[PDB]
Amino acid sequence: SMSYTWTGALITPCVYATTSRSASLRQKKVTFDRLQVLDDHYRDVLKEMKAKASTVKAKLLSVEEACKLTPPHSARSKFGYGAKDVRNLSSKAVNHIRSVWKDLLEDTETPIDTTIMAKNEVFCVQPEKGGRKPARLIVFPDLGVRVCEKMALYDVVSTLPQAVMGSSYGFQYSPGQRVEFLVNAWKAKKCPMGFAYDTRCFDSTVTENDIRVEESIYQCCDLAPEARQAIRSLTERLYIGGPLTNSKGQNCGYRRCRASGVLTTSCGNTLTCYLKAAAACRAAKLQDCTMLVCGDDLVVICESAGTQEDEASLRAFTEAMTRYSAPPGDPPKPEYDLELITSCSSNVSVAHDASGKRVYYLTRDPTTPLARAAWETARHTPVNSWLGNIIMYAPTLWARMILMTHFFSILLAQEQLEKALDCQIYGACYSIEPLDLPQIIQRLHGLSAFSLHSYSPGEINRVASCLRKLGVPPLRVWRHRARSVRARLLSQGGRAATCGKYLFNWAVRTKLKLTPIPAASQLDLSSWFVAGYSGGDIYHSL
Ligand SMILES: O=C(O)/C=C/c1ccc(NC(=O)C2(NC(=O)c3ccc4c(C5CCCCC5)c5n(c4c3)CC(=O)Nc3ccccc3-5)CCCC2)cc1
Ligand SMILES: O=C(O)c1cccc(OCc2ccc(Cl)cc2)c1N1Cc2ccccc2C1=O
Repeated sequence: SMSYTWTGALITPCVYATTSRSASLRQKKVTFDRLQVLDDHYRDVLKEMKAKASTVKAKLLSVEEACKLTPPHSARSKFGYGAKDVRNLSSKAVNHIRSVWKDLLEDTETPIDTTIMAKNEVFCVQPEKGGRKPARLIVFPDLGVRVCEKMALYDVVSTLPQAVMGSSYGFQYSPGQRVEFLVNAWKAKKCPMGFAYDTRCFDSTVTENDIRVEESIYQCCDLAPEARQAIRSLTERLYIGGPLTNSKGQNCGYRRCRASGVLTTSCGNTLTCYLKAAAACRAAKLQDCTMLVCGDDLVVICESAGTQEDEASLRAFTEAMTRYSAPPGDPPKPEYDLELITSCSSNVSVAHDASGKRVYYLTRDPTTPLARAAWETARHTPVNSWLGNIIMYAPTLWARMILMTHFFSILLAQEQLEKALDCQIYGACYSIEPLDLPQIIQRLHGLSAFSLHSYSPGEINRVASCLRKLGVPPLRVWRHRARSVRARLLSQGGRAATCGKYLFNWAVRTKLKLTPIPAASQLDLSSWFVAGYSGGDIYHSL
């Protein structure tokens, strides 16, 4: 069937920001019929996955627990209440949620309505490698339905992926754990070869059968009867497909593929990508595979069979993925250096700690992080990508020297060091106080994140070239600015002094011997690197 059907009604509104004006261009790309052919490899992997899902015991969340996971600025319900009413457990909000839950238990077939919208994302004007990328489309059900999804499936999507995929489940890893996983996988092979596999419009390639197969995996959990019925009804009425309504309440058409804004998007995508890829690995006869899956993002590390054999095994892997309805965007290329693999937009790099000991860390091209941070300094945004980049890329040269320096100077000037800010980590929203950044960084990357040096010539040149292209002052200016930011922070004592001492130790003439932060141990990061929730409408306050 057609991934989408369009009435022609417009997807109306809610260096450059992506808008609803480019929606037509995205719609054309994501609209196609799917041809899927399953085989024995696919069926074998599925049974193996279900056998692992069978160990999971999932709990039904109470209305109250589901309400607390709702972001304060989550889209308002069309039934007369908003995210604040949900969080406060208001009568109107709660009564409506209960009527939605009751309807899921009673009605097993009627499709549930969804809103289609163009996402507003910031990208950098690259007139060299073509032009502007069209807006991604977000498809999501009403607030009432989203709270019900949490009651039925929050525990499932949070526990089942790890139980099924084990060490292959990418969302269980902090940045420090992810780099360690990739390094260990690479070092475990006699002659390693790795590749990233990019699926063209993954959500659109997800068939109705894939969504049912995905439910068959959920159904292996020990579940409460109402949770079991809610999952059965949500699959049939929402996950497999449904009608699309624009922001003006006009009918846009229909969807028979993955909705990007449902609780199960990340879990469903990860399970589907893993299933198809593990089966394709067997079809291609790739030897001693290690996979790392994050939604539609896949990395494979295996034993090289020779350069021509590897090129042949990758074409075979691609042919199998195509049969499973997961054709590629760019065709995959074998890599023989771990650093040359880009996965989840990141690459492994090496640096040294204070004692000259080798330290692996993940980095990326800083153009998009810098452009987005420039947009965020210019104007207010719901999520602060600068903060998530400081958190995730804390050991990088660019995040330490530019992002930490710039934003700490703004926070000092505005006296907003104590003001909690929202940021996204693996699709979940976190309200974070910037004064807590040293404790966060020590926990995710280790104490050495504050003492890294001997950055590679390639990394230094990529950062330096980027600054020049974007009209950002050179590294020497940042060192000078960080010294002043640091001095002001030190003079304040408490957490502010800790930010100064730890975050800006790279800036000083004579580096201080840094000791572990005592408050870092008592920091509750239990919900941080457990699962992915892209489009899942999840919130946590640290
Ligand atoms: O010795 C040498 O050879 C050169 C010396 C030199 C060169 C330029 C300066 N610039 C400045 O002082 C000013 N801008 C900045 O001091 C500045 C700071 C951050 C900037 C950022 C981002 C960096 C990441 C955090 C958010 C802010 C961007 N741009 C920045 C400029 C340049 C800019 O204007 N916009 C963009 C656009 C896209 C991406 C980045 C930028 C402030 C007043 C006058 C302009 C200072 C010294
Ligand atoms: O962007 C996403 O939603 C996303 C999706 C899949 C896998 C990811 O991380 C996988 C990874 C883990 C650690 C590192 Cl150092 C890089 C990549 C994602 N990341 C990347 C990111 C960078 C900065 C702020 C937040 C996020 C975030 O959530």
